[PDB]
Amino acid sequence: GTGYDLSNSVFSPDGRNFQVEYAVKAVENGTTSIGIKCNDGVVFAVEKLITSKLLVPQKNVKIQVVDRHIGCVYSGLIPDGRHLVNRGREEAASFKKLYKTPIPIPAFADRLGQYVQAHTLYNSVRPFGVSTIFGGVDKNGAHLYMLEPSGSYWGYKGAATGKGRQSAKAELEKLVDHHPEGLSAREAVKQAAKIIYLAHEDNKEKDFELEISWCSLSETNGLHKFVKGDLLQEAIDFAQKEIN
Amino acid sequence: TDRYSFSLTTFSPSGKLGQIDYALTAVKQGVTSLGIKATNGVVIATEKKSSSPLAMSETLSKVSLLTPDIGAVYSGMGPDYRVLVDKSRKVAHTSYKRIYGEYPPTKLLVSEVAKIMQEATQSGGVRPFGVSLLIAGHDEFNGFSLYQVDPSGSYFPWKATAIGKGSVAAKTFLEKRWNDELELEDAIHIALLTLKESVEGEFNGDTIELAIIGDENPDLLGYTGIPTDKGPRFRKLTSQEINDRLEAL
Amino acid sequence: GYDRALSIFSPDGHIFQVEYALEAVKRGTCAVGVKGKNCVVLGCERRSKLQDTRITPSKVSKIDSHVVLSFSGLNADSRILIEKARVEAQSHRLTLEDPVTVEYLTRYVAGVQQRYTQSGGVRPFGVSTLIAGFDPRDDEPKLYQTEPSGIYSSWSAQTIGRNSKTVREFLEKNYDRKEPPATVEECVKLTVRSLLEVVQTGAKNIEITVVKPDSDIVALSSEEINQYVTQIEQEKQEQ
Amino acid sequence: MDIILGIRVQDSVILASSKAVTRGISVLKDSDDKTRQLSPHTLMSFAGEAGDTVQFAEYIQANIQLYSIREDYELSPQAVSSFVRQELAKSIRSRRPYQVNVLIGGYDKKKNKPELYQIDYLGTKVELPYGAHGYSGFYTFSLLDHHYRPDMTTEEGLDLLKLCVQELEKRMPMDFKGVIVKIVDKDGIRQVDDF
Amino acid sequence: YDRGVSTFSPEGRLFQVEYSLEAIKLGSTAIGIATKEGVVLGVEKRATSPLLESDSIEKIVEIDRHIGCAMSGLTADARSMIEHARTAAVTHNLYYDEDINVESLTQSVCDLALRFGEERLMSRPFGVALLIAGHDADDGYQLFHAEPSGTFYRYNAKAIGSGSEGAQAELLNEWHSSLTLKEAELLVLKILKQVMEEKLDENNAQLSCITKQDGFKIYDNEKTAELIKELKEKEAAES
Amino acid sequence: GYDRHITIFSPEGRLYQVEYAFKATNQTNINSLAVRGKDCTVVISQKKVPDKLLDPTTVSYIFCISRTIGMVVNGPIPDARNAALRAKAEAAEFRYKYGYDMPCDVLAKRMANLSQIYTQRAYMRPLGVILTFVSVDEELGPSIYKTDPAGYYVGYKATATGPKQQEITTNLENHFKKSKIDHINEESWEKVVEFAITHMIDALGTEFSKNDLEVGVATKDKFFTLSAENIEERLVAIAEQD
Amino acid sequence: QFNPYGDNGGTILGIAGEDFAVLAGDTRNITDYSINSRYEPKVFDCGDNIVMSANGFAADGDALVKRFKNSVKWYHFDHNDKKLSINSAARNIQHLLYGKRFFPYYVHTII
Amino acid sequence: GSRRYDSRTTIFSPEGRLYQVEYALESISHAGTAIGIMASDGIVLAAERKVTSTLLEQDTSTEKLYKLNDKIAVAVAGLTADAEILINTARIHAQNYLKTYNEDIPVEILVRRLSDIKQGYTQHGGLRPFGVSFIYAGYDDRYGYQLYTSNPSGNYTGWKAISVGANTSAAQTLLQMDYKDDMKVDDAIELALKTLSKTTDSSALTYDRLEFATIRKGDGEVYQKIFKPQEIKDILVKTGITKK
Amino acid sequence: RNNYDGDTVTFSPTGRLFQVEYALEAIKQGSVTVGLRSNTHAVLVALKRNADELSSYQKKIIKCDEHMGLSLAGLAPDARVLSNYLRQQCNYSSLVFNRKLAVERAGHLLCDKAQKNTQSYGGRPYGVGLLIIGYDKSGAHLLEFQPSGNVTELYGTAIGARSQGAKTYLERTLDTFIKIDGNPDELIKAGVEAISQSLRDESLTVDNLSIAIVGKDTPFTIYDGEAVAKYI
Repeated sequence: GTGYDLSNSVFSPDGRNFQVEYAVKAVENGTTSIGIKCNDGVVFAVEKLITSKLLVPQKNVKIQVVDRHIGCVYSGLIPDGRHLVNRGREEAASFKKLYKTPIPIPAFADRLGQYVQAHTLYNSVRPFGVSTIFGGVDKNGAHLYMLEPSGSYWGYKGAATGKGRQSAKAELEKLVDHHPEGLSAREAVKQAAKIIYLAHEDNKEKDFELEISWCSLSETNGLHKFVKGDLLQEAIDFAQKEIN
Repeated sequence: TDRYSFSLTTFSPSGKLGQIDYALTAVKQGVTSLGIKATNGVVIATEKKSSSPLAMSETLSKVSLLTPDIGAVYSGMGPDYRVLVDKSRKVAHTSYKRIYGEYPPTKLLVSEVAKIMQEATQSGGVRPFGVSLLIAGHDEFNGFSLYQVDPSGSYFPWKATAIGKGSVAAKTFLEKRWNDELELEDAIHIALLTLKESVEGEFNGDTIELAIIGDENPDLLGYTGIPTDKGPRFRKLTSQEINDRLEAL
Repeated sequence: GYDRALSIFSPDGHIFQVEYALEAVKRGTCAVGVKGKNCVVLGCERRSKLQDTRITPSKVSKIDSHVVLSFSGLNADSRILIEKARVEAQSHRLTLEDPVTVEYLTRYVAGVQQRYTQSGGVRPFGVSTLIAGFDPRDDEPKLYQTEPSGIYSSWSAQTIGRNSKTVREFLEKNYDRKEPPATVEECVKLTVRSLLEVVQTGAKNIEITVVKPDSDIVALSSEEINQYVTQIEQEKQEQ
Repeated sequence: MDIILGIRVQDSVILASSKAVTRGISVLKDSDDKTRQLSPHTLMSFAGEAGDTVQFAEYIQANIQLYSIREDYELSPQAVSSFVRQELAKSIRSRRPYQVNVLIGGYDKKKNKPELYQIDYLGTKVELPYGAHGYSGFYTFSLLDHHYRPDMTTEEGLDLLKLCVQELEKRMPMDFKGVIVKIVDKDGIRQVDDF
Repeated sequence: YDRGVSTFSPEGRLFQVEYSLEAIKLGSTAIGIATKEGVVLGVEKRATSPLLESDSIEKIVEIDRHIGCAMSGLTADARSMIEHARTAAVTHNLYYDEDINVESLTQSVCDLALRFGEERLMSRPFGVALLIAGHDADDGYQLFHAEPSGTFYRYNAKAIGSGSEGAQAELLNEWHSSLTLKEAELLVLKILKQVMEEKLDENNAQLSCITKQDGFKIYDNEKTAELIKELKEKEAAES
Repeated sequence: GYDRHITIFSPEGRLYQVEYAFKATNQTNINSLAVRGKDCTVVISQKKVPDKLLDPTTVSYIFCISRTIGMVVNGPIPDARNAALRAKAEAAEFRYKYGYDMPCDVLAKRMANLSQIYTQRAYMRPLGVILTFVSVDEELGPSIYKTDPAGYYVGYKATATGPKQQEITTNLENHFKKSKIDHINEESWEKVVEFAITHMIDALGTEFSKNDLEVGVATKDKFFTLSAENIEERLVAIAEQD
Repeated sequence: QFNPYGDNGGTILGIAGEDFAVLAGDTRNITDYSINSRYEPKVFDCGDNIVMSANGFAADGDALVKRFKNSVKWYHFDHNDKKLSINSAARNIQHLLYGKRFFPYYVHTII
Repeated sequence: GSRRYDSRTTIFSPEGRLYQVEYALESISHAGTAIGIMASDGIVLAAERKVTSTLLEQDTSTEKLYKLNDKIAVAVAGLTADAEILINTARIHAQNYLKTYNEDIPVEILVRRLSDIKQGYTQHGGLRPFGVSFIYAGYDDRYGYQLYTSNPSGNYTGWKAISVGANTSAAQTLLQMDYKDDMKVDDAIELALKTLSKTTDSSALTYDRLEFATIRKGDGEVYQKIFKPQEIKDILVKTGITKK
Repeated sequence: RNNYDGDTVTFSPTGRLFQVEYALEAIKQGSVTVGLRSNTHAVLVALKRNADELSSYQKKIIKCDEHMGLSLAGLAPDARVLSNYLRQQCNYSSLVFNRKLAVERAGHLLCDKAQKNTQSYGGRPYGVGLLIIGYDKSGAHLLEFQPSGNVTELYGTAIGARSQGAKTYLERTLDTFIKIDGNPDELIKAGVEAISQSLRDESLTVDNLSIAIVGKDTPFTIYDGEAVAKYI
C-alpha cells in the first residue's frame, strides 16, 4: 500500500509514523540551539538570524522561562515552542499548587513528553514542529533534557538541535571527553558562546545574535537568569578569539 | 478529538456490509469451538492453542462464566471476546439482577450481547467484533439452551453447532451423531470426538478447554444455610477429568 | 457529533446536494395546485396494485383546519416537514391567539429546508411542497410553492413531481389570470385534466382535495373524480 | 375560592364555572370563562393559582388539537383525561408545579356515553357522576347525593345545578358573580345564556 | 469534498468564498445608488413562469425604519442574515435608545459570513450578496456591499448579480456627486432594463428608497410604472 | 486502500495497523527476558546508549509502576512512558477503590483491555509497545504477565520480547525441559539474576558490560532496579562460573 | 451568615442648568461609626462629557462605574468613536443595572 | 483528518436517491421472503427462514415474526439485529402511548413512529441505515385490521396483501392473481402457503423452514397466535403442501 | 505539494505547512502598509485599496487601546477578529491590574492565538498580517505579526504587495528615522515616503492614505481624509 504519510498517528508497514519524521525535518530547518549541563547547573544558548538590521537587537527573546528555575529553548516552529512552553508552565503551576515544592526537572520533562506523545496519537492533531532543550536545578541537582517531536525525551550531558546541530554535537562531545571532571557555570557559558559561533557556519548567509541564559546553584542561587551585561560580552569575546 | 462520528460499516452496492463479512472471515480463521445441547445439560468445548509452551495454560481461559447458570466460549479475536465477556457480566447485573433480584435467562443475556455487537456494527468510528460466541445457559422456565452470536448481531438457537476453521466438517459430525435423547456424558463424549479431528497437536486436558451447564453444585456455593439457593450450574472441567474421559475413547 | 459539511459549494457555484434533492423531487409523484376565484384545489398522483386505499396515507395533509400541504419527492422527509409545520401552527395559535397565515407556514417550512441546506451533518429535504389555504379572516385563496433550496413563492397554479414540465405548460396555456376558474367545479376539472395529461391511467391514480374559506376542506371520493374524468373524456370525443 | 362544578346526566355533561376573578380586595372581572374546548366533544374547566390556570389549560388545548390534526381523529374523553393527569402528575415533582385543578367533561362518540373526570393539581383522577373542586364541593356533593338520579335529563341536570348554585350563593362567604354553564353532548358543546 | 471547507487556495483564497461569489453571479441583478437626497435600490423580479405572482418576489427587505436591504443570489440564505440584521438593529435601539449606525449594522451582518467550518457553526458560507442602504446622523446616506467573505465595502453606487460587471461600468460613467434622487431612480431603471433578459415593466423590476424624511419605502407598482414611462420618454428624446 | 490506515477489518479479516504497531515494537532493537524464581522475578533488558552526549542514568525501559509491580517495555519510549503513566495511575486507583494492591494479572488485563479499545476504536492508534509486568503476587507467587498492541495478555513461566525473541524463547524452553520445572529453583534473587543474564549471553552470543544491561528484581512487596555496580558484581560472579 | 452588602454612607447631588450640569458628592467614606477615608471621590468623569456617581455600597458603585466606562470605551470601539448621548448612556446604565435585577448593585445612581 | 474515511451515508445521488438506502434494499432482497395477507376476518403473516439446518432448535427460535404488543406483530426482512433494535423501540413507544392515554396505540401511529426513526437515520448523524423491512399486522378499533409495510428509506404504505424480502416480484404477482376481497382467514392462510411454496428457493416447503402467525377475532376480543412447529406442520398437511 | 495542502494538520515531506504558506500568500496579495518608530513615537502608514471609483477605501489601521494600535494587510475579517482579541486583552489588563498591556505581551498573545489554529484539525490559519505600534513603560514599539505565529519587534517594516521596496527604504533610512525624536511629523513624512517607494503605477490621494501615530504624550490617533493632506 501507499499514502501512510498523509495522516498523523498512522503506522506505516515498516513501523514508523512519517508525520513525526516530517515534523523532525521541519525542526532540522530551524536555527541552532544548544544546552550544556555543568557541575552546579545548566546553560542554554541560541542563535537568532538577523534577516535585516531593522530588527531591534536584544529583543525577540527566544529563550523562555518556566516557573523560576526551568529554562527552555527550542529549534523549529517557534510558535509550537511557545505553545509547549505554555503547557509546561500550566503543568508546573498545578504541580506547585498541589505539592507545594517547585516541580522537579524530570517531572517537567515527563509532563512535556506525555503532552507531545498525546499530540502524536490522533489524526486530528498535528505533531509538534519543535525540538526542545530544557532543564534547570532541583533538589537532586542540575538536569538537562532534550525532547523530540516524537515525544521522546532524554537526559543529556550536552544537547543541540537546528542546522548546525551536527557541528554543535561534535563540539559537545569534545567538551564531554576533554573535561570528565566537569565545567563551571561561566566556563560553560563561554563554551556555549563558542559552540554557537561554530554552529553558525552552517547558516553563514545571514548574521546572528547570540542569546545565552543559565540556571546554576552557585552563580544564580538555583534560578534561571539571562546571561547579560559583562558576562555576555566576555563570552562573545572568547568565541571571537576561538574563531580567529 | 474523536471526530469519527460516522459509521465505519456501510452497505456495499451489492448489499453486503463489508466489515461484517470481514469479521466473519476473521471468525472462520479462529480456533474451532463447539457446543452440544443434551437433555440434562449443555457442553461447550474449544482448543486451548498456546503460542509458546512457556505461556501458562490456565491463564488462557477461552470459556468464561457469565452467570452461575450461563457460560460462553468463542472463536475469533481473543481480546474482543474478553471485553464482550466483561460487558456481558456487567449487563447481567445492571439490566436484570439489580432490577429483578435474579440472574437473567439465557435468551435475554444472549440478546443483550447481540445488541452490544449490533451497536458495534453501526455506531460511529468502530469496527465490528471479530468473534463468534457460543453461549450455553439454563433457566428455570426455559430449561437448557445453546445460542450462537455472530459479529452481525444475529443470534440463533442450536441443538449443536461448531464455529471456526473446521467447523463445517465438525458440524457434519454433529449432524450424524446428535439425537434428542442425549445425556450430558454422551454430549461430552461427542464433543471430545468432534474436537479430536479439529486439532492436530497434543489432545489432552491441557490443550482442551471444556465446560458444562448441567446440574447444580451445592458444594460450589461457598456457603450453606439457605436451602432455596442451589449451587451454580456452570462448571469448567479440570484437566484430570478431561484426561479421564479421554482415556476411554 | 457528526457535523461534516455535506452541502457545500462547487467550483461552478452550485450546491450539488440541493440540486440532487431537486432531482429526487423530479422522481416523486405528481402534485398540482390550482387557485380558483374562491377555492384552491390540490391534485396528486397515486403512482400505479393490491394496496389498501383505506389506510394508506394521502399526499395532501392537513397542517391546520385552514391550511393544507401536498408534496412531491421522498415521503419520509415530507412527514417530518408536515409534523414541524403542524407543531409550529399550534405554537403560533398558542402565542399569537391567531391561526397561521399561509405565507407564515410556507416561510417556516422554507426556512427549515434552508437550515437543512446550510447545517452541517445533515442533507437537504428531497421534498418540494405545495401549501394551499385561506387566511383566518380572508376569502382570497393562497397557494405557495417551496423547494428543497428554501425558496418559497406564490403561484396562481403550479405543479411539481414527475413530468411536471408538461403539466406546467398545459396550465400556462389553459390558466387565464384575467378570469380564474369561477366555480369549484371548474377548478377541479382543470386540475384533473392537468393530471390526466401525465398520469394516462385514469381516476384511480388521482386524488383531489378542495379547500374553501372559513376552513372548508373536502377530499373528493373516487366517485366525484370518476364523474369529472368521464365528463372530460366525453368532451374529448370531439374531433 | 373558585366554583368548578360538573354533573353527568345520562345524555350530556353540564359544567359550571364561576365568573369572578379577584386579585386582592378588587373584583377585576365578573364575566370570566374558566373553560377551554379541548375537542368538539371534550371541554375542560379549571381553577387554581393565578396564571397557572390559563397557561395549563391552553397548553393542554394546543396538545389535544395537535393530536386531532395529526391523527385526523378525536381522542376519547378518557384518553384526554389520562393525558391531563399525566401532565399534572409530572408538574408536582417539577421545579414550579402547576397549581391547577381541572374538570373534564366529554361525550364519547364510540360508546355514546357522557363522562366527567375530576383531576387535582397532584394528578388524582376520578370518574364521577358529579364532581366539584374546592370548598364548593363541601356544599354540593351531599346535595347531589340527595337529588341526583342517573336517569336524569339535561334539563333536570340544569335544574339540579341551579339548586347547587343557589345553595352556594346562600352559604358561601364569597361573591363568585354567577356561573357560566355549558353542555357537552353528542352534538358538541353549547353554552346556557342566562343562568 | 477532497479539501476542507476552511481550506486556503494556493493563490491565498478560500475556495468556498470564491464559489459562493460565482453562485451570486448567477443571481438576479440588484443595483444601488447613494446620493445626497437618499439611496435608491432596484432589483429584477426574475419570473420563471407567467403563473408566478411577481408580488411574492421579495428581494428588497427592510432592516429597520432607516435601513433597507437588497439581496442577490441564493436569496433563501439571506433570510437568516436579514433576521440577524433586524434583531441587531432593534437590540441596539433597546440598549442605547437610538438608531444603529449603517456601518455598525453592516459589520454585525458580516460577522456571520465567515462563521462557518467543521460552538456549532454553519457548514458553508452564504450564497447571497447584500446591498445595505441607510441614513445615519454621522455619515449621512450610505450604501454598503456585503459579501459572504465577511468583507464589506462602501459604494457611492454598486451593482451585483447577473450582468453586474458591465453594469458597474455604466455606473462609473453616469454617476456624479451632485446626482439627485429621481436621477438615481431613472439610472437604476435604465441599467436594469439594459441588463435584463425581458422587457422592463413594473412586474419584473422593484424599486425602494431610503430618505431622511420618510425612512425606507418600497415603491408600489404605480410609482414604478410612472418612473418607467418617464425613463422611456427621456431615452426617446435623444440622438 | 483506507483499510490499512485505520483499525478496521481488511478483506482478509486482519487489522494492518495492529501488525504495524507490532512491527514498531522492535524499532528500538532491544531484547528483554523475564524469569521466575522460588520467591522472586527477574527481568533483563538491553541498555543501548548510542550517543556519548546521553546521560546513561536516564536511559531506561523499566518502570516502577507500584511498590510491588514492575514493567519492562519493548518499543518506542514515548508510548512506553504513556503506558507506564497509565499503569501507575490504574494501580493507584485500584489501591484506593478496593483497599488492596493491584495484582499483576489484573493490571495486565486492564492494559490489554485498553489496547483492545485502541484496536476497535478508529480515533486513536494502537500503542506500538509490548509490556511485561512482573511481580510477586500475594496469592500467585512470582508472576510474569505480558500484553501486546493487539489486546492480548497472558502469563508466562518465562518470556522474551525483541528481535531475537525466538532464540531466547527456545533457550528458556530447553532449560525448562531439562530441569523439568516451571521456574528457577534458587533461593537468592542474585543467583536468579545471574542465571537470566547467563542465558541471555548464551542466546544472543554476545558479552555484556555493566553499562549494557538493565535488571529489575521483584520480591515479596518490593520491586527495585539494580544499579550498574550490582550488575557488574553479578557479571563478575557469572565470569567466575564455569 | 455572610452578608454580601454594606453601607458606605456618602451623599451625591445633580442639578441641570440651561447649558451646563453639576454633579457633586461628599468625599467622605465611612463604615458603621468609623471614617474609612476623608477624601475618596465618588463622582467620576466617564468621557463623552458625561459624569456619573453611584452612591451607597462603595464596591457596587465602583463596579458599576468601571462597567459603564468599559461600556463607553467599547461603544467607541464598535461605532467609530461616536459620542455617547446622555439618553443612550442612561438606557445603557438601565440595562447594566437590570442585569443584576436579582442581585442588584446596592447603589443610587446619578449621571 | 477523519473526513478521509467518511463514506457520507446520508448524501444524495445525482439521480436523486440515497446510496445506502438503495444498497440496504438490495441487501433485504436477499432475505427470507415474508408475506402478509389481510382477509375479511383476520390477518396472516408467513415467512421463510434463511438460517435453516437440522441442528437448529426451531422451538425456541424467533427470527422472522415478532410481537410488538397484544394486537400488533411484525414480519422482518433483513438484518435481524437491526430489526430487534427497532422492535424494542417500537414496544417501548407502544407502552409509552399506553401509559399516556390508557388506550392501545393504533397501528398506523406505531408504524409512523418507527418509519420516522428509520428516516431520521437516513438524513443526519452520518450512520448507516437499518437494513430491515417490516410488515406490520395489527388491529385497532378505528381502522379495524391493518397491514402496513416499511423499508429502510422511512416510507410506509398500507396493503391488503404484500410481500417483502426475496422474490417479491413473483410473490406479488401470485398474490394479485389469487387475492379476493371477500376471502376469509383460512383462504388467506392457503394463499400465503401456496405463494411461499411457489416462490421459495429451497426444494420443498417444510414446517421447520417457516414461521407463521394469525391475528383474528377467535370471544369479543382479537387473539394473536404465533404458530408452533407442530401447528405449522398440521396446517401444511391440511393445505396439501406436505403429507403425513 | 499535491497531497499535503489539504489542511494545517499535515506536514510535507520537507517539513512545510502549506496552508500557513497560503495564508502568507493571501497577505502578499493584500494592499501594502508600512510601520516605523523612533525613541518617542511610532507611525503606521496605510495604502487603502478600493474596488472602483464608486467604492470606498477599506480602513487598514485598527485601534486596540489608547496606547496600542495595529494596521492590517490581508483578510479583513481575520484582522477584525485578532484586533478584537487584542482589545479584550488590553481591557483585561487595564481592569484586572490597572496596567496598560505591554506591546511585547500583546505580540506573544497574538502569537498564541495564531498558533492555536495551525495545529488543530478543522478551521484555517488567519489570512492577515499585522503591524502593531505601541507606547508603554518600555518606550515605543513596533511589531510584525505573521499567521505562522512569529511576531518580531522591529524599528521599521512593511507588509503587503511590493513591500520589499519600503523595507529596503527603511533599511537605508534607519539611522535617520530612529533619531526622529520629539517631532512626529518628520517620522510621519518618512513613513509616507517609505510607502511611496512601494507604489508601482500608483499615487497617494486624500482618500487612499491612512496615518496612525502613538508615542510619548500622544495617544494612539488615526488620521484619515483631509488630515493626511499635509503629508501628501
